[PDB]
Amino acid sequence: KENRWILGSGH
Amino acid sequence: YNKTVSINLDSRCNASCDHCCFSSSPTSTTRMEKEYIRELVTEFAKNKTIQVISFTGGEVFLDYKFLKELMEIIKPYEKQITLISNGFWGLSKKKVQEYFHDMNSLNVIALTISYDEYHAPFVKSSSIKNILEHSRKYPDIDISLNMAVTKDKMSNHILEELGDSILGVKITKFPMISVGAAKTRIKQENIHKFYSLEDEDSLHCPGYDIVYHHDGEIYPCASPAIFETKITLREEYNQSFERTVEKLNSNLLLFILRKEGFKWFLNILKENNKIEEFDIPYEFSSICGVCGSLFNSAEKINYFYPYMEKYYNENF
Ligand SMILES: Nc1ncnc2c1ncn2[C@@H]1O[C@H](CSCC[C@H](N)C(=O)O)[C@@H](O)[C@H]1O
Ligand code: SF4
Ligand code: SF4
Repeated sequence: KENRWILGSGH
Repeated sequence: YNKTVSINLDSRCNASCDHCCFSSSPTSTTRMEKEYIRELVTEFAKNKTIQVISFTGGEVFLDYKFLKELMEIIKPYEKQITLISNGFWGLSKKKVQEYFHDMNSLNVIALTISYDEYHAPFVKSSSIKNILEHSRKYPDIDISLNMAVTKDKMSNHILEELGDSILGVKITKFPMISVGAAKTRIKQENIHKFYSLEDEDSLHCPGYDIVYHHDGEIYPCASPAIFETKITLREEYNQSFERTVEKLNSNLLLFILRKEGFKWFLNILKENNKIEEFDIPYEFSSICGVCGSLFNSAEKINYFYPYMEKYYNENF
């Protein structure tokens, strides 16, 4: 998702 | 928007990708002071509402001792951590073993690895494979592979050369945001265009996510496009997270953007014949591309002020 583009995110 | 927070640790990177939204390189000097970052991390760890702290850059593993020290400040408070990296450190399997052991003992719930044709001149394919393969031993860490692509560089061979190391890994190929090095080093004809000024009913921001950026400012999201805008949530050097959240929730521009979408701002520019004057692009790779072009100067933001004031008096 765009709002968390430059970040690691859980599935 | 107070359950997650991100810190951009530094603009310094071992790579110098031609698309980089921050133009990161080994000689990049933009960063917040280390002691200031220790204080932000301590505050976020002590905060009762924050559940997830994310680190980004730049390359966060470049100064690993400082990253591990920040992860250790958070440890007694049991907050979840996410990391994103170019995986340069994957060159050594022993180094990979050490870092996965640390991430697992420091509540790192997600690791995103970026690899594509733009990252390839700086990191070997084998380094990425080492990280992807060892991650199988840590099923509680959600692993992702992010690939930034253009029409001339679609990363079709990168994926084949990664072999079976990508099995079970979530892969997302995404287009470029025309910011930073992508503005001058990539031909605009090579950036995919999925949206136009006419399909405005699809231009809605996916949601806010607070980022304390390496330029010392605070942004309402982590999209590459936001960092070129003048939308900041910082009003002073020592600002609490409660104040940051209060400002995000009382920002009239961001409230109007969330409730009405980009078409509210685009229709004002069309009505007043300011599309050419503001250099609004006709086509774009994503919804964030409109965002950047509407608000990437103080003149542009201020321009909307009387219309936002009228909206506030009419509604509320
Ligand atoms: N102009 C741009 N458009 C789209 N994605 C971009 C971009 N500039 C950088 N990115 C992506 O933003 C993500 C975080 S960049 C910082 C983290 C790290 N150096 C890394 O490379 O992962 C990376 O996946 C990168 O490819
Ligand atoms: S995209 Fe990531 S690895 Fe490439 S220059 Fe930017 S910060 Fe460094
Ligand atoms: S750049 Fe704009 S549209 Fe994209 S995530 Fe950030 S606030 Fe939302």
